[PDB]
Amino acid sequence: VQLVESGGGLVQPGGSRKLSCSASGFAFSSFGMHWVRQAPEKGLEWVAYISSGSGTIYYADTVKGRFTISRDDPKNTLFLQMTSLRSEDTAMYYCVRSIYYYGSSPFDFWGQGTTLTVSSSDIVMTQATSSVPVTPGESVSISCRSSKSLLHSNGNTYLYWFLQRPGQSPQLLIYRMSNLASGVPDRFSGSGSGTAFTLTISRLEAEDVGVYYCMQHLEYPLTFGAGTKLEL
Amino acid sequence: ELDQLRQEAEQLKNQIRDARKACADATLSQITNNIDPVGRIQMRTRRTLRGHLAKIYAMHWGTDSRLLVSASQDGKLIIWDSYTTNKVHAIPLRSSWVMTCAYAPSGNYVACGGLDNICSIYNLKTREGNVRVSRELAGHTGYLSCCRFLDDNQIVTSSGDTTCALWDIETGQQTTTFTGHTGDVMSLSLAPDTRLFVSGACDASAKLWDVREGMCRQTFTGHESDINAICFFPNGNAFATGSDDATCRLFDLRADQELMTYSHDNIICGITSVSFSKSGRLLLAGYDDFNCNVWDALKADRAGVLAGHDNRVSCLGVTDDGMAVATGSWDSFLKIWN
Amino acid sequence: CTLSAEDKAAVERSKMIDRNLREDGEKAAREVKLLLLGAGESGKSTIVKQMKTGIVETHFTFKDLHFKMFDVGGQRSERKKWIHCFEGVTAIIFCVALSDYDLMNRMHESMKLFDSICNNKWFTDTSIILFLNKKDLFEEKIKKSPLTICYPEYAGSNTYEEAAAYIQCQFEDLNKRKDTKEIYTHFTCATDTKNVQFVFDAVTDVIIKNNLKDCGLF
Amino acid sequence: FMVLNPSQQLAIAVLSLTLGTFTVLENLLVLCVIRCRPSYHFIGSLAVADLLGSVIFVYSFIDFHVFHRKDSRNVFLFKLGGVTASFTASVGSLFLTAIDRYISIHRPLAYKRIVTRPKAVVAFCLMWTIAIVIAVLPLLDIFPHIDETYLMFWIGVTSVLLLFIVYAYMYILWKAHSHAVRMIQRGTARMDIRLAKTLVLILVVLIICWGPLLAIMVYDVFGKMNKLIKTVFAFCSMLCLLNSTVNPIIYALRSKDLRHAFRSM
Amino acid sequence: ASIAQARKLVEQLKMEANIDRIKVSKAAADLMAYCEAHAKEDPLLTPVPASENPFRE
Ligand SMILES: COC(=O)[C@@](C)(NC(=O)c1cc(C)n(-c2cccc(C(F)(F)F)c2)n1)c1cccs1
Repeated sequence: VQLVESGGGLVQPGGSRKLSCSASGFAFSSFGMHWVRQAPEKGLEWVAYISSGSGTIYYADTVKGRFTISRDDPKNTLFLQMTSLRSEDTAMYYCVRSIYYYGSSPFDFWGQGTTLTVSSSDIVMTQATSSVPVTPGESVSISCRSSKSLLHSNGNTYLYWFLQRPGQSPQLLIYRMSNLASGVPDRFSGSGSGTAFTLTISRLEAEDVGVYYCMQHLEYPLTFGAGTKLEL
Repeated sequence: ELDQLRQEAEQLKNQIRDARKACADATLSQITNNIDPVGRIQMRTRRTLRGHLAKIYAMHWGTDSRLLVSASQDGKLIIWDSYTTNKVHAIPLRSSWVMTCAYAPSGNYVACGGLDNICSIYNLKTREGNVRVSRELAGHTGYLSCCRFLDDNQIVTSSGDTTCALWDIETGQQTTTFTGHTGDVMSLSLAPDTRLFVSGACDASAKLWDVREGMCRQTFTGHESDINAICFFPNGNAFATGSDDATCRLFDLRADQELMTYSHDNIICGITSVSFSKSGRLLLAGYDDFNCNVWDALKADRAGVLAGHDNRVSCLGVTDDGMAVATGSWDSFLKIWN
Repeated sequence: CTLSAEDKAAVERSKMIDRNLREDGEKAAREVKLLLLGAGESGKSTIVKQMKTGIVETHFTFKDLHFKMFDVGGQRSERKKWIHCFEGVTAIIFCVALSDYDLMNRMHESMKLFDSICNNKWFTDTSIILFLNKKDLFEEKIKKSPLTICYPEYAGSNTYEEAAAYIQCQFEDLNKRKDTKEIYTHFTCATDTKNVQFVFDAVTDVIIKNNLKDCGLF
Repeated sequence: FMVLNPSQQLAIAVLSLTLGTFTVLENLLVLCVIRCRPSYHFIGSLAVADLLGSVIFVYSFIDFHVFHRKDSRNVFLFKLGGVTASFTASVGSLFLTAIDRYISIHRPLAYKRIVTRPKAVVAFCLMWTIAIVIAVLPLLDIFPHIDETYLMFWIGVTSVLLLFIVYAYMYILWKAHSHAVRMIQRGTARMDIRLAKTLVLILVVLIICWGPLLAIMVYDVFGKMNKLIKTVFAFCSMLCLLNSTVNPIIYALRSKDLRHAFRSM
Repeated sequence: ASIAQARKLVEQLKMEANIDRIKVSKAAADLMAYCEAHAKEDPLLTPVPASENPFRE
């Protein structure tokens, strides 16, 4: 499974570019797609969405009238068209896979990213920790908070946990609060209730150094927390 | 000559009959008439699941009491969500002449087979998002009539060439063959402890098999025609059969006799399916005159009727916690009763 | 609306599954479904070869129409347990070899199997196309062996044209369903494409005469 | 105006209690055995369009000529938009069984893949929404408050719903005749002789009930009128009670499906 | 010949004729005790209220 994407470069303000990714095998026509964004030395941020069958299309309130998204389905290629770029558009761009049915696990494969540097009501997530030192072998706990209850009337709590090693793409760890993803060691766990949630690690190894993010998927404009850094 | 067979067979049939008749102290109807009646049972249709375009032959609940699977004579196999009536997967088949399906106990695989003499295995949890094939198991010389899993690697089958079989999915070869019926084998049902299984065939006889030793152990007689359905009591020490004789019967594994018969004069058509409830007090029997009945299993009275189809009801199944009851029929509709 | 953002995307999935499950259902309202029977002689080998382990399926086209044919002879189990799977085929194709009247043990066996399927409770309204094979080898044996070996009550001539016309009356007198279904005999002219055009006419007769019962006109 | 007779207006009461009370007592028993297949909706919307149109008409026509009553431009036309939309909903239903029984012979291979319930349950909802848009439509010689330029509009539409019924049963009686030659001569005179005695009885009851009373209506537009035409339009309008009793003798009883279902009840 | 299948069927009925059996009175009284001990846990026998029944709508 791969997502390989290209484009970018130096753009004079007021210009235009387009971005493009490619899929490999992958059964491309059953997966909804996203574009997620992060600034230099800042947190993550969400942009757009195009469903399976090119029906439901959603956007952010920052990019409502400038950016448009489209799917070229028999050629296995995803598109994003830019118009009238500003200085707030200097960032990275990530193509992200998802599936929605009973029992699935959305947000489980990020691409490798593409640089772009131009010329020169919402649920709010927060987490206070920043660059805590941890001796290996010991247990850690990381927590974030929400301004509204994420538990729904059908029983599900929609909080997702990520991990980002330096130089890598993000990775799914906990896709709904009591469930861990495939390929992830059993020493990770997660619990919480209502509006207070926490991650826990049993026995820290040398490869768990990186930043952590928590995301909500209850009401639609998707919001990430800030960056909690582990250091040794 | 072969006449020396005759005194050995006739004395042993007379010995078994004298052994069973000696331990028949009193019938089940005699000791149970002091118990209170069930009353009247009225159940109603809560869901109705639509989308097949032909007759439905098989159905099996998952183990989390929410998912199920079904197969029709179109080349389709569909996995349903029983709370919201949504479709999760839809699988295209290679042969359209399908008579069986079964769900894995871990909710990870699904199996299917029919007149093409092959049992096929499907994988629901790949890395690409498609359901694929993983194995095709060949070696019977007759149509597959049933199939049930033991774990993620062993499956017991049943075909119309008088032969049951035990398989290994990882290698492909069958490791045990069960012989001894003289007619086509129609059904089977495992045990709760997963070590024994019963089987019913066109001989009007049902046998108890051992899984690890690979041999028959007991045989039960008493029906007058073919046996179409069989089911195992939740204790693990009784079972119930269903025949074209228009009669269900209750047998015993520790007394080796028949206990009670569930018959009524206004029924002249044959039984397609049989299942029990969660406490083992009700017996649900799908019939051929377009409806389904409900029997008190301890006193042989009937308690209710379930009528919703224009055509023959061909499959039914009671869930693992005890909430719902599903039925399928040849007018292509599934209905959940509660 | 009272649905989450996940649960609102789990109904767009279920509505794209029905939109492909319907589009493969009027795709199979075009095709004609035929069953094949007969005893296991060499008569089946000629018919499959000329029209271009449990079930064998053969498909062929003729003047923009699609046929599928189902040989069920390789099963050798109880017939009363799978024969209701074929309720709803258009026409049954039967096969009888003429020359086997003296090998009178074989010819009565084909009359036993024709009589069982013509009067089943599952086939009350199904037409029976009927082929008769080995017409060339039949006139050789009739000059040496009379028809009275097979049928003792034959008061006819024992010439060629008066004996072969006595065979068609015997198969067609077994029908006890005279007011619903019909038999179309055709002698197997094995040289040309006349074999598949009779059979092309036999199915256009039964589709037209089925539509005139659905609109209630008869 | 209302002039027929003082003595010959005293037997239509003895006639319309036995030509209207049968077609109420017959179009109800037909609906007591309907079972249902997707070409029995089109028989339904003429089995009920001759139940409303044969009590409202019987009560209004007994109201006006025999024992008298008067009204104005709102009480009267409430009943004249209530006998019009029940006779042009009995010709629109005869037009749908002759656009259905034409796609059963012209394309027999493709007939159960066109006439489906998504295109046959909405199909009689656009004949009861155009028949009640041409019988309220007068917002604004023999009919009191109706101008002469409106009867040339009702007849000019109801005519061409009777020239696709004397054409869509002269293409069944031709295509199913040349078919009956080819598959008897080579094929193995019995088929188009059991479709030529229940297809002529339809066109001999449809031309002697919409042919006299659509002819006297032309005499009002195309010139003058006289007296003894007004004294005979009151009996020529009793042809509409004749083409309401016999339609469950010609359509619903002439089948084996509705006569197999009749036996077990 | 058929002398092999003659001896094979006698060995089956020899193994089955000497298995142990109990009285049918004790085997019938044990079937009642399971149904009485689990009567509270059966939802189809005693209908639950509409709050926890998950098939209400
Ligand atoms: C002068 O009228 C009448 O006293 C009655 C008895 N009605 C007829 O006599 C009559 C007889 C016939 C055949 N039609 C007819 C049918 C279709 C369309 C039209 C029209 F008016 F729209 F052109 C008219 N009406 C009415 C009484 C209450 C309302 S009407």
